[PDB]
Amino acid sequence: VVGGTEAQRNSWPSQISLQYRSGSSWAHTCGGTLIRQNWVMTAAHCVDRELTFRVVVGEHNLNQNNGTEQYVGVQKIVVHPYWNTDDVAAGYDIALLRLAQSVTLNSYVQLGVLPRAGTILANNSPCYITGWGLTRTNGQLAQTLQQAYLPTVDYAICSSSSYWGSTVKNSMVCAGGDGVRSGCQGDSGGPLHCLVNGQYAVHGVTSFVSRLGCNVTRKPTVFTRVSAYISWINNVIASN
Ligand SMILES: [Ca+2]
Repeated sequence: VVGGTEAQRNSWPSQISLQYRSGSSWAHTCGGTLIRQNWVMTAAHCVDRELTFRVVVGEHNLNQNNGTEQYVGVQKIVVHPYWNTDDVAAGYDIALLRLAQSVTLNSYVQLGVLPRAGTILANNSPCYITGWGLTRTNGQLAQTLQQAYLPTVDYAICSSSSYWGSTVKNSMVCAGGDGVRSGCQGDSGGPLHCLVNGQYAVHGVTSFVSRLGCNVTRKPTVFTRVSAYISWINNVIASN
């Protein structure tokens, strides 16, 4: 997250850290959202490579023991059938991970609230992006969970020539673009928390930013619109 601030520890309890094994150590690569005690929602491009993955819930500081963490392996990876790694702009950047074991829900680990199917947010709706991603374009990961206020930019505006153009589809959500705050590598797969009817619900899965950089004016961070995949998500978890 570029231009963010440290989140209160465990204040976004559904946020998870997706890590892969490199040699004898682990490395954070993406964010994700705990949607069931044994299911995590993340981006399809996060699990494109064939690596050994593990999920960490209740995490805050990636380099030290917070005394609230739970580590669990990934038993099954279900990528959306239409995902095309060579065309992130085509959408479908979403994947569900079945954990090897059910995590224990508590003060630091809770399920993320998903929007009702088809829900579209009005322009400039209040949302927050969270993650351990780069804090600057081509910079380095954050040690502690970061958050940044990132209001939405509706489809009409986001798909206009002044912004992303035809690169963005109606199956995506745009947020930010103020040139100061944005998501960045490492935030991918993470949530976009938006305030709806008094509660924060996960409306987006961090998907991509401009090749020019993370925080670029009029180039909002783009997210997979969760509400477009509710039926798919329910069908996977009910038959797996
Ligand atoms: Ca920690």
